[PDB]
Amino acid sequence: AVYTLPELPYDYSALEPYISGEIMELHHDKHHKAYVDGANTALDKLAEARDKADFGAINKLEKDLAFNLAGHVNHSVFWKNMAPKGSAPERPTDELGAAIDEFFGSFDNMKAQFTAAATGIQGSGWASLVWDPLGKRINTLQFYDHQNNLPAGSIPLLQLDMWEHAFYLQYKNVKGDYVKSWWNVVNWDDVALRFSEARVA
Amino acid sequence: AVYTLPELPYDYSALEPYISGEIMELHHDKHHKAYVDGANTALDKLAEARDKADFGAINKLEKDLAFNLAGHVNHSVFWKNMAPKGSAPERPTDELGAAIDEFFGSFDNMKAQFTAAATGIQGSGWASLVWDPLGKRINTLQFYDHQNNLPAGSIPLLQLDMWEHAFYLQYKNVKGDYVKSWWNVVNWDDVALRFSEARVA
Amino acid sequence: AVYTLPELPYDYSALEPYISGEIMELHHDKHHKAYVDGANTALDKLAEARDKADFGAINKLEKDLAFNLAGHVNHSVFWKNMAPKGSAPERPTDELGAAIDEFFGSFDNMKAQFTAAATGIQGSGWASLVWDPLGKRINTLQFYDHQNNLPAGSIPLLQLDMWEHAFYLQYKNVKGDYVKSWWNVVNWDDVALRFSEARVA
Amino acid sequence: AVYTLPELPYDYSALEPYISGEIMELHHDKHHKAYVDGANTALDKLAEARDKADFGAINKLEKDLAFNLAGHVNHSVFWKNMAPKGSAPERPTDELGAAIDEFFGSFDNMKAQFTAAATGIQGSGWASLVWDPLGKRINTLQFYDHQNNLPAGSIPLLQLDMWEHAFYLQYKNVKGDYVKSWWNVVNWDDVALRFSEARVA
Ligand SMILES: [Fe+3]
Ligand SMILES: [Fe+3]
Ligand SMILES: [Fe+3]
Ligand SMILES: [Fe+3]
Repeated sequence: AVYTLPELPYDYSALEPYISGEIMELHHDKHHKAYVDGANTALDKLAEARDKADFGAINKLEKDLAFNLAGHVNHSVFWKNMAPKGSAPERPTDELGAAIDEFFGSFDNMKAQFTAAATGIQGSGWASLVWDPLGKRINTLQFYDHQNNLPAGSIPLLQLDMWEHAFYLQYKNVKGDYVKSWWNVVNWDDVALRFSEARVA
Repeated sequence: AVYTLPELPYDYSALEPYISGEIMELHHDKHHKAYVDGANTALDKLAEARDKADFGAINKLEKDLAFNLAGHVNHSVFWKNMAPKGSAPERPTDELGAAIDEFFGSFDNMKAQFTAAATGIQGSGWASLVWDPLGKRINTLQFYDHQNNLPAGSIPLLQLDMWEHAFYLQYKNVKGDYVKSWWNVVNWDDVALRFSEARVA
Repeated sequence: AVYTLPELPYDYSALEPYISGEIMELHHDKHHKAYVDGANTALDKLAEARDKADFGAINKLEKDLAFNLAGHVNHSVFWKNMAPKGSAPERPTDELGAAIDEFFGSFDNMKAQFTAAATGIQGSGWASLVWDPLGKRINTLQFYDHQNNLPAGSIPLLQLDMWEHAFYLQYKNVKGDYVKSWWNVVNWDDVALRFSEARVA
Repeated sequence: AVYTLPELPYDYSALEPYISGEIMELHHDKHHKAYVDGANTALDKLAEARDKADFGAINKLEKDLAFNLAGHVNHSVFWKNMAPKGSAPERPTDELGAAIDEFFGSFDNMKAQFTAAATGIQGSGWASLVWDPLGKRINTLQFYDHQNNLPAGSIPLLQLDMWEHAFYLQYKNVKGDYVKSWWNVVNWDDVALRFSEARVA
């Protein structure tokens, strides 16, 4: 297949007590899998459309592709953006640390803005720290669903899933507690790597 | 400031009779300029939100940034994606040509899918040929407005503005004639350059 | 103020085993309450904008109003659309029954279309049976979030909340089981009343 | 057919010099017609879906229905909301006038809010004065495209088409001039009638 479901870089319960293993299992094995299957299906139907010269469902297929592929991209980044507490730095350092200071003033300012963007979403969405190639800077974006409210070319550095399935079983309606806990498992090494590769294509 | 209005790489009337100089002037001098100002303003507002430590308008600011920055990105690519009729090959060649045949079967198949995506938009939008870094392939996407219906990380290679201001004064409601005429001014050399740089990340 | 949180017309656990009392409490006391407060706040903000004669945040305020008021409307109908198992007929009768057969062919056909609309949503949303005043017919609509994908003037007759918070704690990712169980608690008497009042405008 | 294209209640050039007859002709004969045809088609495909028990394209069909029907509803109201200058009151009076004063403070405040909502739209959209049945009041809403950003049950009283095709040929990018001119042709008698019938189902 074109798209494949990546394995978690750690055990399902490795992020506890911050993120329950029950959520990690359903989230990865069920939800992420659906997006991979959906993205592959969209490509197959588009191929069939070209073959038969029948583009009647083009609007449906283009949304299916965007929604599912965006879901696949977002979650693939999401898994790697996390690591068990103690297995990675508690704060960004070196180049990444300096860059965050440059575009946000301080790490605390970045956290406050990222958190506000995460908890204020009206509907399903993502809080995202991205590299803007046309501006050469790091900005925060608030995705709607998976594929809305973002410029083309945006390179994801750090992302937080704010869809209810990502926190409801453990935190219920208190999304704030979820975000506070989540900061404890952010793998700053992964973010730093993405940054190094992002600012150069 | 952070974002600037790029100048056109050709005269305003260089794309005639395909696209009128009148549209080119309004589109570039009025419309594109507004997105640059809007994107800069969004960043300024976000900075002020950080200083005052008040993110009450975070939802508005993130949408202002996404909408305006996406408008800026989309039009910047759009201008370079075109060139006077005989200034570039009417058909893709070399690496780009082979890539199109690989992912679409043929150039004609690609044109058919791109055209269908462009003319079927329900509202304002864009037809886009992008490089998918995850699947390592070229896909067509149908953007809604400027910032919706696309996966993060999508690298724009070729884009067509389907907002009414882009064709109404010349083609009125007949979107089909606009798209047909547009193919004549596509700068495949620019698209090839974007493909080369995107493929190496 | 202008909007108030309506009380449930039954006990929190009256819809068990179909919908857990735990979900009913969180859904009504926490989620619905937030939309009431948000809708009232949006109106207050708009009034202040009028006094100060500054509409700089008009885009944010109009979305806050639409999102929150739609959330309030949708849930208000939702609560009344349900009732304890044997408190109402398991199948529509009289005028409503005839109307369903007229616009859908049969009750089963209506259920099939409504269910497909409910389970196929890409993101948060609602499956809705509405009265179309213009066409004078009953149609099914698929709302995105609370306020998108619907014509103005649509009168809600029967609605099903497909946001993850509505079923996740009990049914997890299996949307299908949630919808199947929900049909057992539909209050057709409430739906019939809404139809009668909507048809006479 | 279920939906039909209503005729204009006046000549195509009756609204000049405020709105050109050239725009009125394309807008009504071409654009509005497309929405009626689209709405009818959506219903036919939904009927076919139920017959064959094939709801694979349900997401596409529900959006096609919402987009086209909303477009039909919005324009049907739009045509009647206008009348040649001098043929109707320059201001709202009696019940409507008092209601506007009640929910906006004054006619001037309502105009300022409505205008701000009209010119600030990010993408295609509508500025709308609606009757809120769950609140018993008149509010202003900002529709995105035709079917987004509005609560179910909203009854349109006065609407302004802010899609570029509605003003571009005459006003180009200056949407402000279009809105200023438009106020001269508002048929307050039509709005008053809709209000009388709206506040009572
Ligand atoms: Fe998720
Ligand atoms: Fe444009
Ligand atoms: Fe809900
Ligand atoms: Fe229109």
